[PDB]
Amino acid sequence: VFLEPQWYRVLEKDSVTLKCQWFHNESLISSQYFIDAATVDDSGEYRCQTSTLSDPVQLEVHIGWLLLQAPRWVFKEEDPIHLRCHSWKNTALHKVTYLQNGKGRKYFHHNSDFYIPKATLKDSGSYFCRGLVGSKNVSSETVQITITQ
Amino acid sequence: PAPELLGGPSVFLFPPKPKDTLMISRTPEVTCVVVDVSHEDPEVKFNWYVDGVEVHNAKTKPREEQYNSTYRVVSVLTVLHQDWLNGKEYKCKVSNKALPAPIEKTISKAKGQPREPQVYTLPPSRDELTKNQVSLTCLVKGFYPSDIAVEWESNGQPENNYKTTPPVLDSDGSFFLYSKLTVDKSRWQQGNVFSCSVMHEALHNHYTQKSLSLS
Amino acid sequence: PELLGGPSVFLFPPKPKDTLMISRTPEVTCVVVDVSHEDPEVKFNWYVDGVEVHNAKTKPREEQYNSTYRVVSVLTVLHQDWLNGKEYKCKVSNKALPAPIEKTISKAKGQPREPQVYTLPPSRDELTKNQVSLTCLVKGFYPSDIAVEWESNGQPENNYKTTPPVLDSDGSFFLYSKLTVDKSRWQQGNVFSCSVMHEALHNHYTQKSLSLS
Ligand SMILES: *[C@@H]1O[C@H](CO[C@@H]2O[C@@H](C)[C@@H](O)[C@@H](O)[C@@H]2O)[C@@H](O[C@@H]2O[C@H](CO)[C@@H](O[C@@H]3O[C@H](CO[C@H]4O[C@H](CO)[C@@H](O)[C@H](O)[C@@H]4O[C@@H]4O[C@H](CO)[C@@H](O[C@@H]5O[C@H](CO)[C@H](O)[C@H](O)[C@H]5O)[C@H](O)[C@H]4NC(C)=O)[C@@H](O)[C@H](O[C@H]4O[C@H](CO)[C@@H](O)[C@H](O)[C@@H]4O[C@@H]4O[C@H](CO)[C@@H](O)[C@H](O)[C@H]4NC(C)=O)[C@@H]3O)[C@H](O)[C@H]2NC(C)=O)[C@H](O)[C@H]1NC(C)=O
Ligand SMILES: *[C@@H]1O[C@H](CO[C@@H]2O[C@@H](C)[C@@H](O)[C@@H](O)[C@@H]2O)[C@@H](O[C@@H]2O[C@H](CO)[C@@H](O[C@@H]3O[C@H](CO[C@H]4O[C@H](CO)[C@@H](O)[C@H](O)[C@@H]4O[C@@H]4O[C@H](CO)[C@@H](O[C@@H]5O[C@H](CO)[C@H](O)[C@H](O)[C@H]5O)[C@H](O)[C@H]4NC(C)=O)[C@@H](O)[C@H](O[C@H]4O[C@H](CO)[C@@H](O)[C@H](O)[C@@H]4O[C@@H]4O[C@H](CO)[C@@H](O)[C@H](O)[C@H]4NC(C)=O)[C@@H]3O)[C@H](O)[C@H]2NC(C)=O)[C@H](O)[C@H]1NC(C)=O
Ligand SMILES: *[C@@H]1O[C@H](CO)[C@@H](O[C@@H]2O[C@H](CO)[C@@H](O[C@@H]3O[C@H](CO)[C@@H](O)[C@H](O)[C@@H]3O)[C@H](O)[C@H]2NC(C)=O)[C@H](O)[C@H]1NC(C)=O
Ligand SMILES: *[C@@H]1O[C@H](CO[C@@H]2O[C@@H](C)[C@@H](O)[C@@H](O)[C@@H]2O)[C@@H](O)[C@H](O)[C@H]1NC(C)=O
Ligand SMILES: [Cl-]
Repeated sequence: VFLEPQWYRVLEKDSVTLKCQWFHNESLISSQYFIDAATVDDSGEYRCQTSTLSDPVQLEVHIGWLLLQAPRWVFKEEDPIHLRCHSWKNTALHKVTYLQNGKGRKYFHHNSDFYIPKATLKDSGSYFCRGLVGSKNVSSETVQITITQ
Repeated sequence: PAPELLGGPSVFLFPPKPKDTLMISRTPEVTCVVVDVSHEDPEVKFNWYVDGVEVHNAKTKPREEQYNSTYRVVSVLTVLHQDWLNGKEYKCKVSNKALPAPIEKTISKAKGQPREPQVYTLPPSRDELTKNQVSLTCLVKGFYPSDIAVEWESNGQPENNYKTTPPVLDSDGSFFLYSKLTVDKSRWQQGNVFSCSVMHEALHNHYTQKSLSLS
Repeated sequence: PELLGGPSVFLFPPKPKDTLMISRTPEVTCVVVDVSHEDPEVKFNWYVDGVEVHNAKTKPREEQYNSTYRVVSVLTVLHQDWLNGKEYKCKVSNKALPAPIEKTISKAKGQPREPQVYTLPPSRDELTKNQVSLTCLVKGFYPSDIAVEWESNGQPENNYKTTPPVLDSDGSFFLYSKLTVDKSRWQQGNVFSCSVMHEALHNHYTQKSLSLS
C-alpha cells in the first residue's frame, strides 16, 4: 500500500502509482495499479492482496489550478514539513507565495517546494499557496497543519 | 506568432446600459465576454443564472478572431428591468477545455440606498460670450448609484454636440457629474431653450428635465 | 514574448503641480517589487535622454507583508527638463533577472494648448439648499496634466472635487471642479477663486474669481 509519488492529495490529470507489500472502495479492479490521469472518481479507499489484506489508504483527487500537498498534516516538534504547491498539469507557476494564517511567509520567483527543516509550535495555522499561471492569479484551498510535542 | 495562454481563458462580465434598465421601451442586457480562447480549444459553453436559477434565453454570438491569434467569445443575456433594479444577481458560468474547472462571474446593481439626483443648469460665463461657440452646463449631483444617463434637447429635437464627465464620488458618498453642451452663439442669442435630460432609478418616472435659456 | 517570474518594475512621473511651480521639487520614482530574500540586491542605473546620471537617492529595501522586498529609487528632476519632453530611463539589475529591466517615461507629447477658465455661480434652483455649488470650468487644454484648486482669503478651500480630464471633440481636454460652500458664505458675498496650473499659461498659472452680484 505505497503511493508513488507520496502525495495522497492529487489533482485531476495527475499520474499516481500504487505499490503492494486490489479493493477500490471495497470492490474488484481491472488488473493485479497505475492511474494514468486522475479524475474525481479515482478518489476513495484503497487496499491490496495477492499476501495478507492491507490497511486502508485514502486518495483525494481534487479539482483546481493549485493544490497544497504534504505527506501528512500532523507533525511532531522538530519534524521537517515539506510543502509542495502543485499546479494543474504542472503548468508553469511564477511569483509563488506560501501563506500562513493569511500572511505571506515565503516567496519564490519560480515555483518551488517550501521545506521547513525543523517544525516549531509557531508553524501551526491554515496554509495555502498562490501564484501566476501566465497572467492569471490563482490560489489553492487552505489546509490545516497542527504541531504537537 | 501565437501567445502561450498558460492560464487559459479569462472572463469579464458587464452590466446593462443605465438608460436600457430605466426605459421600459428598451432592452437591457448583461454581456459575458471570454478572451484568450485558443484556436485549439475554441469552444465555450455558457450557463446563465438569475439568483441561482438557470435561464436559457441567452444569445450565442459568433466567435471573433483577435489580432493576437485568440478568440473573443461572447454570450448576451437580456434581463428584466425590474429584476436588475431590484438587485438580482446575474451569474455567467464559462466552461472550456483549457481550464481545470468552470469560471463563474456574478454581477448586480450596486447595493445601498438610492439617492435622487439634484439637477442644475448653468448658463455660459460672461467671458465665454466673446467666442463663436458657448458652453451650456448641466450639473447632476447627490445621486446613488452611479448608473445614470444624461442627454440634451432643444425644441423637441436631440442636441448631440455634448460631452459628459464620468461619475465622481463626492464627499458624502453620493456621486456627481457635469455635462457640457457646446452650441453656436447665434442659437443662444436667439432665445432657444435648451434642456438637460437625466435618467436615474431614484427619479420619478426615472426622468427629469431642466431647461436653460438667455435672460 | 512574455517573461517569467522575477522582480517587477514600475516607473512613476512627477506630480504636474511639482513640475510647474518653481518652489516645488519634481521627482521620478522607480519602484521594484517582488524582490526575494535570496537575491535582495538591486542596482539602479538612471539615463536622461541617453545620458547616465548619478545623484538618484535610493531608499534602503523594505520588508513587505507578503514576505517580499520592495526598493524605491527617487531621481530629482529639473522642471524645464520634464517640460521640454526629455525621456527618463530606469534600469533595474538583480541576480534573479536574466536580463535587466528597463522602463521609460516622459511628458505626454503633442502641441500644448492654453486652458480657458470660466467660473459659474450656483443655479438659482440650488439657492434653496443649505449648501451651494460654485463651478470652475476649464477647457481647451493640452496635455491633460493640470492642477486645479479653490481659495478664499488667501487660504485653500476644503470641500471641492474635480472631475478627471475629458477629451473634447477637438482633441483638447476639459474638466469641471465643484466647490461646495455653505449658502450663508455665498450670500454674505465672500470671494472665491478657482486657480489653475498648466504648462501653457503665462507663469504656469491663472485664477478666476467668483462672488455674488
Ligand atoms: C488578446 O487580445 C484581446 C483583445 O485585444 C484587443 O484588440 C487588440 C487589437 C488591442 O488593441 C487590445 O487593446 C484590445 O483589447 C485581449 O482582450 C482584452 O483583455 C483584457 C484583459 O487582458 C481586457 O481588459 C479588461 O477590460 C475591462 C473593460 O473592458 C471594456 O472596455 C474596453 C475599453 O476600455 C473594451 O475594449 C472592452 O471590450 C470592454 O468594453 C465593454 O464591452 C461590453 C460588452 O461588449 C459593453 O457592454 C455592453 O454594451 C452593449 C452595447 O455595445 C449593450 O449596452 C449591453 O447592454 C452591454 O452589456 C461595454 O459597453 C463596453 N465598454 C466600453 C466600450 O467602454 C476592464 O474592466 C478589466 O479590468 C478589470 O480586471 C482587470 C484584470 O485583468 C483589473 O486589472 C482591473 O483592475 C479591473 O478589475 C476590476 O475593477 C472593477 C472596478 O474598477 C471591479 O468592479 C472588479 O471587481 C475588478 N476585478 C475584476 C473584474 O476581476 C480589464 O482591464 C479587455 O476587455 C479585452 N478586450 C476585449 C476587446 O475584449 C487579450 O487580453 C489579449 N491576450 C493576450 C494574451 O495578449
Ligand atoms: C507583495 O506586496 C507588494 C506591495 O504590497 C502592498 O501593501 C500590501 C499591504 C497590500 O496592500 C498590497 O496590495 C500592496 O500593493 C505588491 O506590490 C504591488 O505590486 C503590484 C503588481 O503586482 C503593483 O501594481 C501596479 O500598481 C500601479 C499603480 O501603483 C500606484 O498606485 C497604487 C494604488 O493604486 C499604490 O499602492 C502604488 O504604491 C502606486 O502608488 C504611486 O506610487 C508612486 C511612487 O511612490 C507615487 O508617485 C510619486 O509621488 C510622490 C509624492 O508622495 C512624488 O510626488 C513623486 O514625484 C511621484 O513619483 C504616486 O503618487 C502613487 N500613486 C498613488 C498613491 O495613487 C499600476 O499602474 C500598475 O498597473 C499597470 O501595470 C499592470 C501590470 O502589472 C497592468 O495590468 C495595468 O493595466 C497597468 O498597465 C500599465 O499602465 C501604465 C500606465 O497607464 C503604462 O505605463 C503601461 O503601458 C502598462 N503596462 C505595464 C507597465 O506593464 C500595477 O497595478 C503595485 O504598485 C505594487 N505596490 C506597491 C506598494 O509597490 C506585490 O505585488 C506583492 N507581491 C506578491 C507576490 O503578492
Ligand atoms: C469511491 O468513494 C469516494 C468517496 O466517497 C468517491 O468520491 C466521491 O465522488 C463523487 C462523484 O465522483 C463526488 O461528487 C461530486 O462532487 C460534488 C460534492 O460536493 C457534487 O456536487 C458533484 O455533483 C459530484 O457528484 C464526491 O464529492 C466524492 N467525494 C469525496 C470525499 O472525494 C469516489 O467517486 C468513489 N469511486 C468509485 C470508483 O466508486
Ligand atoms: C492575487 O490577488 C490577491 C487577492 O485578490 C483575489 O484573488 C484573485 C485570484 C482575484 O480573483 C481577485 O479578484 C481576488 O479579489 C492579491 O492580494 C495578490 O497580490 C495576488 N497574488 C499574487 C501572488 O500576485
Ligand atoms: Cl501615479
